[PDB]
Amino acid sequence: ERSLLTGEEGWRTYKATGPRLSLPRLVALLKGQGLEVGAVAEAEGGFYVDLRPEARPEVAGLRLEPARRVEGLLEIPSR
Ligand SMILES: [Cl-]
Repeated sequence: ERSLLTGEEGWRTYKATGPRLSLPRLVALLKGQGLEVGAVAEAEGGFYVDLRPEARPEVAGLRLEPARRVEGLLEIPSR
């Protein structure tokens, strides 16, 4: 399983979108849920973030979906 942001083996790229959502706020929440977080990048309509293929994330109030595609990034991905 490989990352769409970095090409890394061992990742699934999710997109994240929510009200009053930013990237640091995204990451804090994810860690707040016990998830291990890889590369992140903000995109034109939201955020991309790598989660473990095994991870089954459930943040209250946020919508988290695996990406089919990566489009309209706003920044280069990094950790
Ligand atoms: Cl499942």
